[PDB]
Amino acid sequence: KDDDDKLDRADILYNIRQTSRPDVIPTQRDRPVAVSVSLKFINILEVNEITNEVDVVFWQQTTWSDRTLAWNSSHSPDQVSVPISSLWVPDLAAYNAISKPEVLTPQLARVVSDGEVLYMPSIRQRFSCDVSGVDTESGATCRIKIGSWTHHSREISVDPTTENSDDSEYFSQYSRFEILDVTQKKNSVTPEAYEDVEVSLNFRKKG
Amino acid sequence: DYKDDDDKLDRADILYNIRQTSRPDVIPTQRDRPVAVSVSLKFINILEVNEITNEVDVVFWQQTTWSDRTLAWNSSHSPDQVSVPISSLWVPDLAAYNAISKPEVLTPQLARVVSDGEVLYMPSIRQRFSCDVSGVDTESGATCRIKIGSWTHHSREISVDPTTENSDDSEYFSQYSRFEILDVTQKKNSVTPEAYEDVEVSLNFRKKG
Amino acid sequence: DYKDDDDKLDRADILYNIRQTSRPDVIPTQRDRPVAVSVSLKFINILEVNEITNEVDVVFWQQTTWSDRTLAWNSSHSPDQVSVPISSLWVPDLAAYNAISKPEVLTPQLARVVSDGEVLYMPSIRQRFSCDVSGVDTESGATCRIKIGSWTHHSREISVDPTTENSDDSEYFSQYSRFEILDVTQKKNSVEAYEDVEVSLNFRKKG
Amino acid sequence: DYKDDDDKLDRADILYNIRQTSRPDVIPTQRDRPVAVSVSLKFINILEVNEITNEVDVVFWQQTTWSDRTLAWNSSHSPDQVSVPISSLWVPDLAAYNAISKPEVLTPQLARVVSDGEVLYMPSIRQRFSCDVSGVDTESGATCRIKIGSWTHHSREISVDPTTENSDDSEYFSQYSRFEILDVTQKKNSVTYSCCPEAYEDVEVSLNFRKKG
Amino acid sequence: DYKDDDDKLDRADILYNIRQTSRPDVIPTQRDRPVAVSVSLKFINILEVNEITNEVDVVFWQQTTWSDRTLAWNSSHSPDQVSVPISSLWVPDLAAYNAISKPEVLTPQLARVVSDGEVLYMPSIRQRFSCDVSGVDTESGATCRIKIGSWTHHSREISVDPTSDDSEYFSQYSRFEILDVTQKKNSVTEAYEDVEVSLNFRKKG
Ligand SMILES: CCCCCCCCNc1cc(-c2ccc(OC)cc2)nc(N)n1
Ligand SMILES: CCCCCCCCNc1cc(-c2ccc(OC)cc2)nc(N)n1
Ligand SMILES: CCCCCCCCNc1cc(-c2ccc(OC)cc2)nc(N)n1
Ligand SMILES: CCCCCCCCNc1cc(-c2ccc(OC)cc2)nc(N)n1
Ligand SMILES: CCCCCCCCNc1cc(-c2ccc(OC)cc2)nc(N)n1
Ligand SMILES: *[C@@H]1O[C@H](CO)[C@@H](O)[C@H](O)[C@H]1NC(C)=O
Ligand SMILES: *[C@@H]1O[C@H](CO)[C@@H](O)[C@H](O)[C@H]1NC(C)=O
Ligand SMILES: *[C@@H]1O[C@H](CO)[C@@H](O)[C@H](O)[C@H]1NC(C)=O
Ligand SMILES: *[C@@H]1O[C@H](CO)[C@@H](O)[C@H](O)[C@H]1NC(C)=O
Ligand SMILES: *[C@@H]1O[C@H](CO)[C@@H](O)[C@H](O)[C@H]1NC(C)=O
Repeated sequence: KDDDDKLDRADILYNIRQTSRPDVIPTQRDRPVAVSVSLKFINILEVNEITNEVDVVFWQQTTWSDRTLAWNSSHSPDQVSVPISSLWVPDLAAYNAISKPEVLTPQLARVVSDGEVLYMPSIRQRFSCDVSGVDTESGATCRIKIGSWTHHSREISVDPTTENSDDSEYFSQYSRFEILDVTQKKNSVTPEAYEDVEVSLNFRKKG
Repeated sequence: DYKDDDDKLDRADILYNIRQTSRPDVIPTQRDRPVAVSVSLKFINILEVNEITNEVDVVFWQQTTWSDRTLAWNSSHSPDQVSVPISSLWVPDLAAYNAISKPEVLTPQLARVVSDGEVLYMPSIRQRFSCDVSGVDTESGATCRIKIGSWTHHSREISVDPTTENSDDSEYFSQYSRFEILDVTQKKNSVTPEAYEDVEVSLNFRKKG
Repeated sequence: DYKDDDDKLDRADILYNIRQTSRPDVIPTQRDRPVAVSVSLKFINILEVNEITNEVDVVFWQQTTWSDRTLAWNSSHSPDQVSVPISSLWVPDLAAYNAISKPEVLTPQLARVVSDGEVLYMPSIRQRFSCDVSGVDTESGATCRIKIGSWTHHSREISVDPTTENSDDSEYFSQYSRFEILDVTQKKNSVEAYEDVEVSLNFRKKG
Repeated sequence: DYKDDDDKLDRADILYNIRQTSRPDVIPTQRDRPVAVSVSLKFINILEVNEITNEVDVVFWQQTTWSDRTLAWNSSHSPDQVSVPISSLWVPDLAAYNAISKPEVLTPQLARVVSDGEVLYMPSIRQRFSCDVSGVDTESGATCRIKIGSWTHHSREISVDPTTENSDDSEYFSQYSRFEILDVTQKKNSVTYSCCPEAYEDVEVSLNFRKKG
Repeated sequence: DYKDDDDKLDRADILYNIRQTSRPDVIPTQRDRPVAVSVSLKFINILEVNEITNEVDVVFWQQTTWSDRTLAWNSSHSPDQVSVPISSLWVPDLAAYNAISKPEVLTPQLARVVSDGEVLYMPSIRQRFSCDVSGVDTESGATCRIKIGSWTHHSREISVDPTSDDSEYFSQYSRFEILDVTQKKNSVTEAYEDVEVSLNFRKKG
């Protein structure tokens, strides 16, 4: 489009930085922020069948909308890159995580003109999950829950992205492991409930 | 009230109010009474136990609550609670006497402030400890004791009191651990110029068999 | 010119000028053409190679140049170039897709800004990758392919150019490494599109 | 006095006064005398002793006290002392000469300031050292010597001294450690040099320990 | 003069003067001539050595000095030197060409500034290098060569210059012992000045 007008872009960043409240949930019309999450698996590095611990690399594709960040893009760029400190991101956490997320990519989000925000960092992290079955035909099934840490369902709703296929599409052919199946469903932990996305990852050692 | 809880402007004003009254470095001491801090550990995972060196590597949710009345607001027609970055608030300077590594916070550092002045902060922590691991293979199991207390504030300034005194822990403990939990007991204890209050947390566990 | 290179106050003023003009978070897109970024990997060392898990641990110099002509100045009687802290300038958000650890930067985070608007940033980096190491014992060696692109900017926004392939490397590679380089190959490639430079390192053990 | 310790507005106002007087980067030399810094190490654990490479990994409470009287206030009806983030205070630049890892601080970084201008900062620290490890498995035990002094300030500027209570630390150290401690001594020492024409004061700490059996 | 070293207000004011005139991000070239930086490595310990992978883990005090005359003051009745956080000061962007890990700094990061404009910064560093360890178990030992110079400033802008067996500082408890340390100038190619430090050392026993 006009995507390459430096001044247009600098002005958009300015508008965003002035409207954006990095610490307040972008609720609209008094309804929960609808965040969407999807893990896209990239690698499985170490698996310990005795301790039941896995070390994985995945794209943590996250999206939501903040309509106040929107702008007329008839003759201005349709989207820009924004550093995540200038923005609100949802406070996601892996319930069965046993190491800090190690973010391997630049910490930038895209804000689209309609007001949609997308953050997709590439993350390496260790989890605690059922590893039993990893050396058989039918493999192991390790389950990861990603939800809001401090915000309950009425404040934030965490759903899976429309597309869960291609989940294993960018998975490294040089892993000692192979993905048999991935499912990504809604779930709610528990007076207040926290929504999360349960990722079931069915994988096996390459025989 | 629930009706007005997702009003963004209201949420932003509460954040502003709190950042104005909040003294992150001063204890929220009230009426010349010690700040009463409730600490409760909910164990999530036991990862690496060593029977020789007597060390363990645990993961627990540190449920911490206390009250700052001065952060209170009316809450009838605004949401009662909000998330606040903890750098904006006073949090107690708890430490574990027998920790042998830094606590690794695995969750976003956010507290919840309630309209009545109550502050709730519950990080997930992975930390190593020095404690009694002997008898871990045996049916009745090792009993590792963790002592968590205020680090610079003596007992006339901060009091620590544990909210759940006994349980199985069944709710939160990973079913995929090598270990099982028999009992968790938490007692208010004390150690002394002046006095420091703590919570002795006794984790009774054994290797599954 | 070269004779006024060491004039201290002339340097202070260029820095000041740069800091007043530079927009560290906006792509320096000139004349509605995507920022053309030059990348060259110049291998220094291979530290550890794992044939079981197919991970490799490498030390390289990431030679990176691009142009921001709004940063240019008249050097008739002032220095030709200066060093700027990387926080004062915009920097391409490059990422390695098959990276499995955070890029550990071994050098000072200083760039060079040339009086014509050229920015040169070349950090020394250590980083682990997941790549095909089968054959590293073998005389014809293994070939590890590292794919580096801009993480958030598509092709109309940022374009990657790699020079030169395959000419390096024998110049900077450690003679004391257990490994030796047979060849290096740096090629353009793409995937709206994300341009990237695929680097192919042909190496083998010594015997 | 002690009956006003939980006066919040007093504590807050004392913090205000301290942050206004305090020069975090300037040594608190009163009356052209060196700052008298007291250090004492109180050992909590020994975790890894490497017989091959002569390395120890230890956990100790590094007890540090000094005086800065400009920060002093009246104790007449404000709290005797308060806690302060160390970024608000000057802290002496202690280093261990035989440290081979960075100091890993296990505790909150708050110091205590007393109404008479006394400042105490006691972090729990886990750190690796390079010292003689031979004997660890014998009756007599190994003896590792740790020197802690000021890195940049010479003896005219800062004096480093051991503390009046020097039994410590024997009692605290965990009963669960593989090791046990035979003796601890903390003697004042003073290294001079060809590098620099001035003398750096320090405390030499001698830790005598053996494996249990 | 020493007499007034411990005047606190004199100290605070010197530090105020330094921070007011110091330009942390600009080379203190004087009189159209390159900054002359003094570098000397003082070996303290050698921890891990791998003759197979040719890798070495060392601890050394890095002595670094240079001049910025604009920092000079009149010390007639004030302190001769004071300590300054390096974030208030320009420091040379030195890098080890053959290093394979970040320099882990173990000491507090302060410089000393002398009333005549001399700046001394000497941090203790544990770093790992990629160097020839062949022949370490032998009586003549390995010779490991480390190369340090300005990472972004060519010769025209910064010169580095050397200034032993390091018996003074080296650990008696190291598995290893030092035969000889030599420090010589070298250039690499516009060109960069560096100091080659050659460490010659063997196993003990
Ligand atoms: C059956 C699901 C397995 C996962 C175990 C979760 C049990 C407890 N559920 C919670 C509690 C909180 C929580 C965190 C912090 C608070 O205060 C800051 C309050 C609640 N947050 C989430 N996402 N799940
Ligand atoms: C036996 C001799 C060993 C010498 C081998 C090293 C050759 C590499 N040359 C360089 C390049 C740069 C450099 C760094 C950054 C730039 O732009 C940001 C430009 C050049 N800096 C130095 N000190 N040596
Ligand atoms: C034939 C070899 C394929 C290997 C690489 C596969 C390319 C995958 N696609 C993407 C997506 C994004 C992306 C990143 C962040 C976003 O939002 C913040 C959106 C897209 N960025 C890049 N460079 N490639
Ligand atoms: C295994 C360890 C043996 C090492 C022996 C220790 C010798 C003591 N020498 C010094 C020098 C300096 C010093 C530091 C920086 C300077 O300028 C910035 C000058 C001197 N500071 C102290 N505390 N001890
Ligand atoms: C292996 C575990 C050993 C446990 C022994 C318990 C001894 C209690 N000692 C202290 C000292 C301080 C303390 C810390 C810092 C100070 O000044 C900054 C003052 C006192 N605080 C507490 N809660 N207990
Ligand atoms: C935005 O601005 C254009 C240009 O004037 C205008 O025609 C258009 O109606 C606006 N777009 C929307 C969706 O309102
Ligand atoms: C606000 O709070 C007070 C309680 O102090 C209550 O009387 C009042 O009705 C509430 N009304 C509001 C804010 O509408
Ligand atoms: C650059 O500056 C010099 C010296 O003033 C001048 O002679 C020359 O014409 C200038 N060039 C431009 C493009 O301004
Ligand atoms: C402290 O204030 C009291 C009154 O509470 C006064 O009597 C006393 O003289 C004061 N002391 C100092 C140090 O000024
Ligand atoms: C500063 O130093 C010069 C040295 O010649 C001397 O003339 C002058 O009196 C000094 N100033 C002070 C503070 O006395």
